[PDB]
Amino acid sequence: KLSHVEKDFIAFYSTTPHHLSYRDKTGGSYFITRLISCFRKHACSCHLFDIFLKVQQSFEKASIHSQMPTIDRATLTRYFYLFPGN
Amino acid sequence: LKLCSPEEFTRLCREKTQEIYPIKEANGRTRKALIICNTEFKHLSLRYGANFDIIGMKGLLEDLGYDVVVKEELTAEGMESEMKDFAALSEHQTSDSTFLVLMSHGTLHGICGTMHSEKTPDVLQYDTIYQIFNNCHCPGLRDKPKVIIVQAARGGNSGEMWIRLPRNMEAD
Repeated sequence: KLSHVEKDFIAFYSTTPHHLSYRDKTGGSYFITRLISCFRKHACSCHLFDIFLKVQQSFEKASIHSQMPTIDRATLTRYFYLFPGN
Repeated sequence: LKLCSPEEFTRLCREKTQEIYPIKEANGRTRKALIICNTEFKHLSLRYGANFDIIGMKGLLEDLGYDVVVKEELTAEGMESEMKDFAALSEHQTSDSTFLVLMSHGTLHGICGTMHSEKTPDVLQYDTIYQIFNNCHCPGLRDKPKVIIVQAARGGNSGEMWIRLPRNMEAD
């Protein structure tokens, strides 16, 4: 049967190309910590892209050690709802 | 993690059937997720607190219904073989999605293996990950969401500047 070669991928990097990503010895990676937090709060009602966008929104204000997580090489054709508990 | 009520699950499946990925019921479901993390390197700085990212991501993915495979301290070739091994798991046929979490030091176009250095590059290109898991080489995950989470530097430059490191903070 006929099918695409590449489809249904999405990548969420911790920062932009060419740039450093930071990590706390006492808490782990800032990006991973924010990602888990947004998932715990919003996975029950938001699809994956909106969750990622909320993570990106939490990094909008520039800090002294700024990161900007980016969505990359995304070929999702539908909304990805996780329906936690179902 | 607060759960989605069954009434909302049936509501979204009725209102937006064509617009959302189909979610398999948790009965005969075998969701698999892969975590690859490198902490100790031959030449690079030890990634203190990387264990704080493993269990948190492993606990999150488990709360989401995924069985989490954790592989640590791998070279670039080690990462590639573990990914090919994970991509061929028969459990993907009875799954609806997968998560791929990669955490290590990083380069512009790849993630570093344990042996990486300026003189001894040990890098797995992110482009190779897509080849391993695309519709050609991963039949179990065809038409199913494949989410890639990457915690790593993408270069050596700072991500901020002024327009007209701290002791507990490290760089990947």
